[PDB]
Amino acid sequence: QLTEEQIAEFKEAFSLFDKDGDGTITTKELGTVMRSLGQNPTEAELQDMINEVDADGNGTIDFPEFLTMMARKMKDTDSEEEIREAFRVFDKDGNGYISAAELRHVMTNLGEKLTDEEVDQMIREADIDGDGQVNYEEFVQMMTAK
Amino acid sequence: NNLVKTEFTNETLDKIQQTQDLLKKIPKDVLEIYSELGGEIYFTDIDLVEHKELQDLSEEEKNSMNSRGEKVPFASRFVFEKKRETPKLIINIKDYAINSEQSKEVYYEIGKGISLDIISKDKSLDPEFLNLIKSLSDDSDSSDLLFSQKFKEKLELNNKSIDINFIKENLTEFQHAFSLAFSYYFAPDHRTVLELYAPDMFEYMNKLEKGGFEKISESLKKEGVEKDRIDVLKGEKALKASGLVPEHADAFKKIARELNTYILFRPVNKLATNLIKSGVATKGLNVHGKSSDWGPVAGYIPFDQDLSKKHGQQLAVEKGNLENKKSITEHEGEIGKIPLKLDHLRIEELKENGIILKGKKEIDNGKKYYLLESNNQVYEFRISDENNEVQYKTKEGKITVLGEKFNWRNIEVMAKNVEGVLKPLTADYDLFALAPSLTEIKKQIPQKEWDKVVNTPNSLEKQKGVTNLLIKYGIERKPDSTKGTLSNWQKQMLDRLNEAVKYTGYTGGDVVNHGTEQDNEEFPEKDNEIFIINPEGEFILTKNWEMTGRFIEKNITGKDYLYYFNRSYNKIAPGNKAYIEWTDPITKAKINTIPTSAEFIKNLSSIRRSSNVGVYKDSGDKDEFAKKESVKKIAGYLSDYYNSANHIFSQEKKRKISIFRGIQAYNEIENVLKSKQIAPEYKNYFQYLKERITNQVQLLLTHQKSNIEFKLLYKQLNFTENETDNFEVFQKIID
Ligand SMILES: Nc1ncnc2c1ncn2[C@@H]1O[C@H](COP(=O)(O)OP(=O)(O)OP(=O)(O)O)C[C@H]1O
Ligand SMILES: [Ca+2]
Ligand SMILES: [Ca+2]
Ligand SMILES: [Ca+2]
Ligand SMILES: [Mg+2]
Ligand SMILES: [Mg+2]
Repeated sequence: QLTEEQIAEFKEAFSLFDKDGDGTITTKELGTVMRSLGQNPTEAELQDMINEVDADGNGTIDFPEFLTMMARKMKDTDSEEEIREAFRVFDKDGNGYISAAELRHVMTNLGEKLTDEEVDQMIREADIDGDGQVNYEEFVQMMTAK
Repeated sequence: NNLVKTEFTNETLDKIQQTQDLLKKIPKDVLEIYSELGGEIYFTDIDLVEHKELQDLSEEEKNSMNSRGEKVPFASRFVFEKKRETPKLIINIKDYAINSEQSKEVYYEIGKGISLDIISKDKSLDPEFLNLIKSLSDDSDSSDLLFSQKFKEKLELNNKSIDINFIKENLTEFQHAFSLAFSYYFAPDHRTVLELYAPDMFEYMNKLEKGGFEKISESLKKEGVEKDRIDVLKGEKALKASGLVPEHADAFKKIARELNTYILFRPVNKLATNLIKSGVATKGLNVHGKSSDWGPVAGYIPFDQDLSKKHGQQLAVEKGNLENKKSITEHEGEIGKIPLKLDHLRIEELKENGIILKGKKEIDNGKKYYLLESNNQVYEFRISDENNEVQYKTKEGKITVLGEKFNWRNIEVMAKNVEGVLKPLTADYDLFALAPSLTEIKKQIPQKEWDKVVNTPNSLEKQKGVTNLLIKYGIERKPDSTKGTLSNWQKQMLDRLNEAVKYTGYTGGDVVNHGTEQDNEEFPEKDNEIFIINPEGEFILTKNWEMTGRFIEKNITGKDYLYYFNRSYNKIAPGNKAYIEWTDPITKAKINTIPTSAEFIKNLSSIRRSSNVGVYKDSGDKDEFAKKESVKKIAGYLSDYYNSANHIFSQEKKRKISIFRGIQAYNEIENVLKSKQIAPEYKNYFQYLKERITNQVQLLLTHQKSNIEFKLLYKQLNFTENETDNFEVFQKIID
């Protein structure tokens, strides 16, 4: 049962992208309403939820129909949390940032021998803004981003 | 801690090739001693007189024992020691010369000594027979009454056998001798003069070079940390206030070690410790009555709530009972009530502990009764003889807060089932947390899964894959039939604890019934003192919510151990609407981060539920929509910042392509914030967002070029009609 708080958010976003301010949103729109909320259903998985409620110009969903769809994917997962704990783990030192130094230092205790070369590697591909380190933000990305 | 300090790189490779030649002749340790001693050596330029940034007033000249003879002509010195807390060696050098008449360096050498004498061994642990005895060799050990170099104006005193008798009187004097003994052992010229004259002091210093120095330099090192540590009380000093049952703590001592993991408990109540060792079972999840802290019942969970900590609170009793009753109603067969029975020992304890006072005997219905007394003025208590049952009633002139009035009745305490028999319930051991080592968790994943993951070619994939493993097999906490909400490894850790105190001779069941208080998300409690049992097996008891959060950063957090803290910290806990703070790293860096698309939208949502006015109203005003279109505009940039396709670019670019991305965001914010009426609640949020974007962009600058400031770089753009060259501009804007 999406919590009220968890609702106001799906409207503050559902609406924020309903350009022709009515009360329903296009398919493409739905994709955007989502990604913005931090998610990105496949350019094909994005139609399963919508195709299931074909009582519109066929390709449009109101608010109440979206408030529902946000179940099939959400009435189970509660992983956002754990992933934030993992982060606090590698961030060994406490700088809110995960340095390649520590990426390795932790990667080696869980039994994995990493090359001082291939670590700088990951750390690199994980950083999106260039500071050579990873923060929770980009870390969340790396992880969940399938 | 860099000991040497050269204030002026003036003179050529000669002041330098001279300061060096000096220091390289002193043992790498005499220094490591001076360093740990917080000393610092000062090699400035020419600063003869009190001109050195440290040659002012602090702890200067007071009494005249001064050099390799005394002289106190300050205007004529080049080497100095700031004696009082921390030693400060201060030396200068003029033109090319110390090697011709070395008698000039013998000072920068002794001048030092007084850096380590009085703190050396001479008086450093205390005078220890080592030196003390070596001093006795005034003249009666070796056939060498030669010490006309260190002992004259003060020690031409052969007439009195020098020992503990008077060696203290002149501590400084026995320094003026150790210092030369040192000057001579290292002076780049007169080496043997020592070995030739005084035969002992040589072999003394000699054994100092041989290791003697690496000694103290390790008695200060170790007494370096154990000196500036965290006040925690350890040993059976804490284990006292802790509350745990001693034989139990120790029993635990074993598992911490074997399984290598820190165990942390909240305060177990004192009035229950023995009851526990005694054999009394512990309160589980099934019961929610309040313990009691007075009268006999004390430490037991009375079926009557007006006989526990909440005596008088018409509501917590009138709601306490509601629970006991239900506790039995629901979980019948396991949760019941049984008549109180304070055994033999328990009594003599509520004695001095100051809870009851045994006395005046009495008879009633032909049975022997000892009127147990107390100061509580609402009930009367008394205990049987055959069976030592306990009974009470209201007094002949008073009434219950609930309004009841009853005569002598047995005091039923609460009790759970244990091997078919109901035993009375008392306080249990509530874990504040469990810190297993990251390696023990590795031993938790099945060798084939963790194997099937590191073969993945994709490095980025290998990181993710691993993390979810660590998460999966060691961070994830699910609910559980009996033991509340906890981790799996946590559960196994739970049993090993119980089975542990079970062989220690317990007979009341388990003593750890549920998970770690770091999952008590609903009604989190904040205890000051927290008993701990490290992996080595010591006992520690923080004193503060702080200390704990600190003793943990220092040993559990940043030390290869896996710990996670209450999801409700730094938030208001639904259940009891409580706010318990805990240093969270992630949040410690929000200050310098360009919010997320979704973190942004979320924030608006929030404020909408409070000022009941959204960033933009659903109206027809073409001014509103403008504001709308404009947040959508930020909700765009903001996520554009965190685009995962940033991998195909090079670091340099990343910062750039983003410093901009973010900049665009700052723009549109600025825009709106200079728009129509936007509730002053957003006015602020949006203001807060700025400081961030700013901060984040400044960080993305100090990684690249350095003078460039935000406020400026921004000023220098043109977001009027075209964004075209605006960006190219931005590049050059960085040269
Ligand atoms: N993992 C968990 N699952 C379920 N409940 C948990 C878990 N961890 C902690 N708790 C809850 O924490 C609670 C501890 O709070 P509290 O009962 O106020 O402690 P206390 O100070 O030892 O004694 P009182 O009963 O309050 O006098 C009891 C327990 O149900
Ligand atoms: Ca629409
Ligand atoms: Ca870090
Ligand atoms: Ca980064
Ligand atoms: Mg409790
Ligand atoms: Mg408990």
